[PDB]
Amino acid sequence: GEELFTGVVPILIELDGDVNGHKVRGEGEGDATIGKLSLKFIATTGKLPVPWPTLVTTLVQAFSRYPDHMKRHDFFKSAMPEGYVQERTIYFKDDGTYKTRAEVKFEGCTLVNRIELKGIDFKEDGNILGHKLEYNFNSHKVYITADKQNNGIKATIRHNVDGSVQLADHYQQNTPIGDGPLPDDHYLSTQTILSKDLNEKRDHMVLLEYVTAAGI
Amino acid sequence: GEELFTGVVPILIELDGDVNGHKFFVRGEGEGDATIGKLSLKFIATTGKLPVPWPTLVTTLVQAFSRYPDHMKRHDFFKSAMPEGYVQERTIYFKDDGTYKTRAEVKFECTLVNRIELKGIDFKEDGNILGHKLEYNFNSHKVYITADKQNNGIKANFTIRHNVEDGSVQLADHYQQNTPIGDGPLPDDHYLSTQTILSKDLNEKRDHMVLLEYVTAAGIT
Repeated sequence: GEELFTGVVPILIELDGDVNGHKVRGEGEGDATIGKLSLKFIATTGKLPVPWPTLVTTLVQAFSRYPDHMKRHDFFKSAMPEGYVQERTIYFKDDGTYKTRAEVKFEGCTLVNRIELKGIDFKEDGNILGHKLEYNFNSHKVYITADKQNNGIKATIRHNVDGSVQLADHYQQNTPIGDGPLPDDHYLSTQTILSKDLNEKRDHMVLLEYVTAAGI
Repeated sequence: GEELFTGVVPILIELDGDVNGHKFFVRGEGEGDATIGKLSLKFIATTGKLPVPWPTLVTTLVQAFSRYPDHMKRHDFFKSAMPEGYVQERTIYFKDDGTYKTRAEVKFECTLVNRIELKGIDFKEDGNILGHKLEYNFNSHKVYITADKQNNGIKANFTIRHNVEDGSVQLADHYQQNTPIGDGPLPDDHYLSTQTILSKDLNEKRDHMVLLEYVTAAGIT
């Protein structure tokens, strides 16, 4: 299923999120060849209650560069084009929690991951509901390990805040939807940049990401 | 069936044409944005030098890619039979010359394919068409559409103006008919406004035609 990831692929991302009773559409393209994502996300509903950094990780691991020596270690591509389910529970230290279910599939000459998010237990005038996070991101390593039992995968994000840091504990689970592949323990190193179209009246985020794999 | 036309769509076009016993094959590739009514296409005459100029073949060569504005969504025949598609038949009377008769099938294979035979009869040698006296250009037109309760589809009638190198104009009467292939949708009378530009890749040695097209709908106030 890596065949599908030779060259450029169109991307659809739709998130249905509910944070403390407060109820994003993204388009662009991804190059598994370069681990390069270019995406613009659109809130639609109104002024988002959470900052733009919290939602990103919740915003396509299959587009990551697994080097040629690491080919047989690509869970994400192997369930193609039938796809995966990605569930995460995300504990923000000293704050609330996201609980996320995602489906990552081809529904095209074009990919899609359609996602529900339910955020509960966030404190008002906390760092999250108060939008005290900077419009930026740090680099991270993605420690991946196999799950013979669930036939899939499992896997602390630093959000820059007034100079403090909010950590966000990520517990992730990935299950194939067809009958696909598992690889040994490995790590994904990331970079993401936030930007904005100053022509855009609505609340938005332009995203550029670079992710390559390493570890054995 | 509009789901399929959100964003960019790949296009395949194949023509099998016979004009006064002259057999030729044209293959076209590119993409279309129903969002912008935007077609970009390169056509290739696999067989040789085309017998007929390249401007006669453009209409015969995807009206589902026309932008119908938001008030006009329920007036989109072409979108509604997709992915199973339509048949597009035309008889084209070139005033003071010969006639094309064209049958086409427009479907998804998610690339949008229309496979077409053309048969031209009674064109006069050293007429404007067989003599290649047409300029390599196009005009803007209105595409007048009307429903067909009986044939469960569409008709359309229009006189395409082809510029002649001698300053004259060749008119070409288009009688068109569209029928669904599945069990799809119909709209009231409305009109499609068009623009097309011809260009060439100066690197390909075969003769060919690069196309950019802009088509939007209007008519219901």
